[PDB]
Amino acid sequence: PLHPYWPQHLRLDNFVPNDRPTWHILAGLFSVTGVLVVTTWLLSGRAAVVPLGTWRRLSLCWFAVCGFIHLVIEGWFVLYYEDLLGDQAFLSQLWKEYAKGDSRYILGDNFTVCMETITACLWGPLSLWVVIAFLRQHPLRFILQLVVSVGQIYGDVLYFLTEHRDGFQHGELGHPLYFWFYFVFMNALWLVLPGVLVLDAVKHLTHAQSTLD
Amino acid sequence: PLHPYWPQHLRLDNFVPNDRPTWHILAGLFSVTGVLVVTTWLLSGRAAVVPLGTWRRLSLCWFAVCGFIHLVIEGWFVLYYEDLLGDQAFLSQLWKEYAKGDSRYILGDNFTVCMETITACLWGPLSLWVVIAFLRQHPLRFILQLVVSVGQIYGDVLYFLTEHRDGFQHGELGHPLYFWFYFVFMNALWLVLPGVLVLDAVKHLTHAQSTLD
Ligand SMILES: CN1C(=O)N(c2ccc(C(F)(F)F)cc2)C(=O)C12CCN(CC1CCOCC1)CC2
Ligand SMILES: CN1C(=O)N(c2ccc(C(F)(F)F)cc2)C(=O)C12CCN(CC1CCOCC1)CC2
Repeated sequence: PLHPYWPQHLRLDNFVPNDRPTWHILAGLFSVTGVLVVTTWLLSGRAAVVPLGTWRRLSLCWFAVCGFIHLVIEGWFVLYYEDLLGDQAFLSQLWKEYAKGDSRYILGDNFTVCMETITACLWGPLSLWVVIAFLRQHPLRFILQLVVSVGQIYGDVLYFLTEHRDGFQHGELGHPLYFWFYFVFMNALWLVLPGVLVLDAVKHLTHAQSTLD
Repeated sequence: PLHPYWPQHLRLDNFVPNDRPTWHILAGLFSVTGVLVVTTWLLSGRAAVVPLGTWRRLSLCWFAVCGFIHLVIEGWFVLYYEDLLGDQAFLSQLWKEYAKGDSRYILGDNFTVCMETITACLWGPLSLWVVIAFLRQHPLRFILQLVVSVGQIYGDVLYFLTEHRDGFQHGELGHPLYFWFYFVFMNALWLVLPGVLVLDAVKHLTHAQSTLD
């Protein structure tokens, strides 16, 4: 009615629609991610102590991206979820757009705020320590890769179950953009890749423990 | 009024007070924990491939205790939280007693049910695998100790934050038994010991990675 979010009966007063077009936000976000991924490729080649494999340099790109997303994008929510509706700022309009796939991000849901606080505070800084560790070949490098990836999967599984328990009321089911892209896909990225990185860290640490015997 | 839980205005109909005295439940639980800890001490001494240190055998006692609690006690909640009020089974009277420090366990809270579901399904069976692994000196033994310990702390931190965000409405503040013992202490056990076990697993795995170089 006055707003696009779900369920439709919510009385979300103080809401003001996005001032910018939606493509400035998604074009702008794509650039900063692009700059980061390419420069991570440059920084991996130059500043590494040993020649990293191609899939290893890509792995540092993933951790560099996650570090920025948790620290800056999700950090903004944890600070300003109280006044996110009706705010004219780049990150505020990103969340107003994203929250159409899950209205819990505008309502300041108790679980969502607490989960995001841990993600922004821990897995942001630790994602940067994984990147630094692999360049210098520090012994903690595979242990940190495990601790961050396990921490992300646990938060992501709780995210999907708690919504399923409510019955997906915070977003129209089966919608192409708001459901299958915003809710299913980009949340499932932190469910599948990280699972591949858990299997990798286990393999190298299992061999590390076997050689010590 | 008709019930002892908080906040006092809740209309918790279909509630029937505990049929047994409270001390049968606490005495009964103490015994099974006692039997488990002592037999873990016996099983550690006999069936270990190498002579374990004293603190290592105690560590297997902790994991054996955790495995039983998650699988059997918290498994019961995940199955029967729908009709926990008014039930007469032994474990139902345990939760009716425990839920006086946090009424979310009788209300079937969305976060609590989903957190407990993961606690019972994964962190119970993994706790048993830590115990088996250390007896046989399998290379995964310290990796599982790290994996098991990390998410228990993650679940515990989320448990305490979400209650703080609500303002501790689900239990009277400052009460000696219901607050400081049920809510603060026994939940803080999974906050502090597991943190000591994380530092232990890191210490042995950091050395494992250093020797492989
Ligand atoms: C609001 N978001 C957001 O805009 N992107 C996003 C989308 C596209 C790009 C790209 F391609 F342009 F670069 C970059 C970032 C996200 O990933 C989230 C939504 C999903 N969450 C994942 C959390 C992880 C912890 O568990 C809970 C779920 C993070 C923030
Ligand atoms: C209902 N409970 C319960 O009765 N005991 C309990 C109390 C005394 C004994 C003892 F001493 F007699 F042996 C044994 C067990 C618990 O520990 C919990 C309450 C605390 N939770 C901890 C979870 C962990 C995951 O994060 C969230 C918190 C587990 C169940």
